[PDB]
Amino acid sequence: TTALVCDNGSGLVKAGFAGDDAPRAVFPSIVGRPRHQGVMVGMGQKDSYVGDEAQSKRGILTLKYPIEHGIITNWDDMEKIWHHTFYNELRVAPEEHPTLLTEAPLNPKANREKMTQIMFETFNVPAMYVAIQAVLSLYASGRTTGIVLDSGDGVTHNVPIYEGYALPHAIMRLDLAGRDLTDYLMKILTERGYSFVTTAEREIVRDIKEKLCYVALDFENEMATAASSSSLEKSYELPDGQVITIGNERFRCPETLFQPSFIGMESAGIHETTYNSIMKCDIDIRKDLYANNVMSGGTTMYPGIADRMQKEITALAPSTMKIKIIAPPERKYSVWIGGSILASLSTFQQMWITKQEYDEAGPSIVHRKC
Amino acid sequence: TTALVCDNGSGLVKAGFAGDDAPRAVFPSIVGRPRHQGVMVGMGQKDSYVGDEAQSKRGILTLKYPIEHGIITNWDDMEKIWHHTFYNELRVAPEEHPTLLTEAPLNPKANREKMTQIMFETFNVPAMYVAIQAVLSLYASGRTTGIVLDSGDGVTHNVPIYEGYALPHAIMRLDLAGRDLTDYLMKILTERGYSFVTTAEREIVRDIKEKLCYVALDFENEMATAASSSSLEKSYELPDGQVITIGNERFRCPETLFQPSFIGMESAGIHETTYNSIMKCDIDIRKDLYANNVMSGGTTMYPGIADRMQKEITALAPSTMKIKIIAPPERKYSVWIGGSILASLSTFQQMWITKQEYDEAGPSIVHRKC
Amino acid sequence: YSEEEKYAFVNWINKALENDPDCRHVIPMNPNTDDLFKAVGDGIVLCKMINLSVPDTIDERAINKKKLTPFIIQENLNLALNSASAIGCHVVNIGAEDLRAGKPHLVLGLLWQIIKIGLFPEELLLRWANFHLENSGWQKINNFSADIKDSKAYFHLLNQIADDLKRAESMLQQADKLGCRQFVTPADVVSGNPKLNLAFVANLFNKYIDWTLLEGETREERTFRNWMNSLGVNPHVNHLYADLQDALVILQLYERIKVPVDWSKVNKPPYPKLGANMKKLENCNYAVELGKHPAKFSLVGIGGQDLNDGNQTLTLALVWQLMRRYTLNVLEDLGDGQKANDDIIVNWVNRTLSEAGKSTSIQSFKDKTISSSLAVVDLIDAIQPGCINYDLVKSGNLTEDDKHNNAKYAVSMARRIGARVYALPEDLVEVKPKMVMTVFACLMGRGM
Ligand SMILES: Nc1ncnc2c1ncn2[C@@H]1O[C@H](COP(=O)(O)OP(=O)(O)O)[C@@H](O)[C@H]1O
Ligand SMILES: Nc1ncnc2c1ncn2[C@@H]1O[C@H](COP(=O)(O)OP(=O)(O)O)[C@@H](O)[C@H]1O
Ligand SMILES: [Mg+2]
Ligand SMILES: [Mg+2]
Repeated sequence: TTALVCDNGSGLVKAGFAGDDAPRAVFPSIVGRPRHQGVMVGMGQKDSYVGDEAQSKRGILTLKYPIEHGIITNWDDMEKIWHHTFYNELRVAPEEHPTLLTEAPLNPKANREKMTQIMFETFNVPAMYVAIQAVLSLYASGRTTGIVLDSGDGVTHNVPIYEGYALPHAIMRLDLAGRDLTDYLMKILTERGYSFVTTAEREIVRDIKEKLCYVALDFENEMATAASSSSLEKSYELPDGQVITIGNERFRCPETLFQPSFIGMESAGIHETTYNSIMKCDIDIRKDLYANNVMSGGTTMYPGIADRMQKEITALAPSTMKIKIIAPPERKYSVWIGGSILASLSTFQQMWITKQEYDEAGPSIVHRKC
Repeated sequence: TTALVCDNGSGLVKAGFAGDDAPRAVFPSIVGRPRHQGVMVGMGQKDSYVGDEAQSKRGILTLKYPIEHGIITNWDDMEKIWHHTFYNELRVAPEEHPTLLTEAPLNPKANREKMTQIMFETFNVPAMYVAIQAVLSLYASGRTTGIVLDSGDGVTHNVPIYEGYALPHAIMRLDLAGRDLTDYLMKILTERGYSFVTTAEREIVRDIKEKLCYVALDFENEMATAASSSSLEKSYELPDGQVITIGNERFRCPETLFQPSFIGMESAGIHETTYNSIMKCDIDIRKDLYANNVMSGGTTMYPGIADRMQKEITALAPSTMKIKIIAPPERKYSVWIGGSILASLSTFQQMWITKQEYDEAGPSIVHRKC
Repeated sequence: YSEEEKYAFVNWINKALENDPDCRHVIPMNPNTDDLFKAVGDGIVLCKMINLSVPDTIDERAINKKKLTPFIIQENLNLALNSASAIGCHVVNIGAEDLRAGKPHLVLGLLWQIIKIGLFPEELLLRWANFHLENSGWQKINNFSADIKDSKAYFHLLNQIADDLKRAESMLQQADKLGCRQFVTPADVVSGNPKLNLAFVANLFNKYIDWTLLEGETREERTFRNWMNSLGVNPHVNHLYADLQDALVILQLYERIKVPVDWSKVNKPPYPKLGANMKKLENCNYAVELGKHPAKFSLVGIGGQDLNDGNQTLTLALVWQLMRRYTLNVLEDLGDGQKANDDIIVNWVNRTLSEAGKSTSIQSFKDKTISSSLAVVDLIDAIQPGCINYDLVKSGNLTEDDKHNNAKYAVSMARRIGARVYALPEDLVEVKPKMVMTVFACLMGRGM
């Protein structure tokens, strides 16, 4: 019939048909369960909440993410999310559609084998495929050469590609992303006396981060600007109607991407990680990688992120190289767009792992076909 | 119709039509193969890169020269290069053109037989001929008396000719040429910390050699000059924008031609080899040989090479002889130019090995007719 | 620097590669565009070449229907280059990685293999090219593609009509006169590719009616003589009362109005010196007999001696009835049967012009809009699209006097297309409903 493209991110689920230009379903990758006594008749009859229903009823629920750092850690809740995706958000029978899934690089091999077994046995898909998220971001952009910086909710990774060849030895991966920035914002919000401690309040801090945070082009004078003047302060309204104000945490939160030591990590920032990934590549392709820095994922949506990456990589390159960062407005769905993109190609229709192949090699067939 | 002249050097391929003043096609004699993982669908099913296209995509390729020291060592890649030169760079059907090939002296006989079999069975050219490169270099100068010093990428050889007669017993051959100077420049570039190790980086060092190296008129004075002052220092920019600087290595590289002991060889320099070739000739013709020292090939293009050869041979001559060095600006194509001159002579049209002769005597006919 | 240098290469490649019918979907259609490099680098022409002898092969949309995404457009280059079993690229040195972008030397010479294995109205202007092939006596080549299949008959007839790069001059010698040297490469001059030889020889020979008024002729007389000439009688009738005296032209007209003539009773134009007057008298008597009984004409007080003596009243009495009969035949043969009508034929031009869509339309043959030739010139090219020829037409800027020129132009080439118009231009310039109707009827004769 037609292929399905499900980009199971850590924080959000992107799903839809191949050939469309945007995911049909975009919902949080969460499962909610009740935490209070059912004093009202008929309201207590539902034991689990999956999609946006878990987010709207979070005041009486405990929220869990089935994926952390791009690794599926709860498989039964992941199956709840997959059933919700196929049968409630897309409303399709998976037995009729080949399904294209995505994954981060340098991931454990069992994650890819278990999701292959789940699609073939629980959902009985006719065929399936697992693609690297950063490669799909190139499939989204316009390019067969370039280094991709992907930053979603769980993982930040860099993949350099030249003429459709990857350099795996130069692939970088960092377990620092949006969820860690939210947790850091939660910690620094206590300096003003705000406290957020439940899982529901974590979603409130996520909304604050997505609404009032930005990347400073220079952190030291923004710190002085916020220390002297009030012009950087902004207000946010809590669900009970209380109002909070932040004027320094707005850029101190996203600064962790460039200074991971704010959360005790020894690793270098995303700019240095991109530069080191380029310097591991062959010297004859570095000029073309310097001119093609593709940004992808929701964590790359901060205002000023591309300008700061431009300034930092320029500060690291040999000056003669023309540094260019590409940051399309659809950065939030580049991986999904690339998946629907790849799944449409007629040359790809033989690359699917069919169920007949899986019946011979088992779940290990995914390591050979993908 | 029109004969084809193909001078298959170790480093460059020179091809064209008899009667023309310059080769129509001049491309590197290399074959490139992918060295990295393909990740984008149907980008990568190309197995072999050969001409300038193998040089432009060298950042993802392993480069192989099919000819070493004037011997064809890979006959399948050599067939690829001959296919390339006949159809892509010259753009002709070989069944309609007699082909003139070149060869170094004192070469293995099977090399000449194999190229004859290839030209008559793979391309089935109507006729062919294999000529000595130094003889063609004499034709390009219009002379009929003189000793030719040919130095290309793999072989340096001396051939004395008087009144159109060669002296085969005085032919001398040295397996030291431009490629060995490149590898020695790579070896001595590490003294400043510049490391080049891939086959793609060897092309960069070759470019550095062709742009910054020169022959010292007195090696010990240039060494003392570079040891005292930086006035010999010069800079080169790498493809990633790094800038390297060399002073002393500029002339220590080409000095190996006069002092082969730099690369561990026991053989004498090109000046002594030329003098020894003259001293093996009859004493009555040595005066005419001393006045006609013809150089050819790209390795004879270094600044100061003719002044150094003039001074070195003058130091070896009986002083009463008038040493003359002939070093035309077209030195890089003297072999091809002389081959187009020879192939355009009406008297040469009966010297072609025809296919009828080959169909009877086999590949061994080339030893009789050439 | 040079803004262009290789449009001739595009033409040459088109000439040589037209052996495969589908290759022009990648290489240019002979307009000298640059679409060749990118799609040839994908190797699409390699799989196209199978369509040369057998179209039942890899279809253009079966291999590539743009299932190549907007940003990764890698896939098709390998899918089409892997099909190089056809023709075969010797140059086993390149391939898909390099041909993704292409290189000039690489492309030029892989095209050289393509050239090496690639090879193993019009007739109206072509007849003035082939008439000379008859010489003392031989068959005609027509175009240099249909009759000739090898150089044998071609050279044999060239001997009477007098490296391929120099052999093509043998055929281009008749083209040398007007400078038609290029755009017809020697490969297809020798090979005889059809579509190239059709237009080349047609356009080469493209440059290779009496509407006067006499000092004393009425419009009726001029119309009679005009239809005499238009009907194609063998003598060129200049004077009605001077050419019909032998009745030979009248007997010819009888054949044209479908009245049978027994020429064994007709004395041939080579009359013997003795009795020629009697022979002509016999012919006039036979013509009168054929005009009275089988033609059914009212000829009271007319005898053969009247036509022999050229009596104008009785001769006009016959030629106007000839007009009546011929016009009736022209109105009836357009029908399914004996019917003749004006309003079933006047709307035909209005509805057949809707096949192309032009602003001419006429309500009746008495309409004043047909005073200029715009309506007829609009209708005259609708059924024959090869005669558009709006070079000499006038529109809106015409006066009373200049419309005579376009009226004559449309009436003249009506006979070129095949409409047997037997009308004077004045009969079209004026709103004479009895004759413009015949003009339209003749245009409809070739129409349906
Ligand atoms: N405009 C924005 N500003 C800051 N952070 C954002 C913005 N949009 C999304 N994010 C963050 O990016 C993450 C979601 O990005 P996404 O690419 O969907 O990750 P995943 O695919 O792993 O679910 C969340 O942490 C979210 O808070
Ligand atoms: N200007 C130059 N200075 C020094 N070396 C040169 C120069 N130009 C070419 N060369 C060297 O000469 C060789 C060029 O190849 P060539 O002389 O054609 O040998 P072959 O005929 O064996 O291919 C290479 O070793 C190249 O590095
Ligand atoms: Mg994600
Ligand atoms: Mg050489």
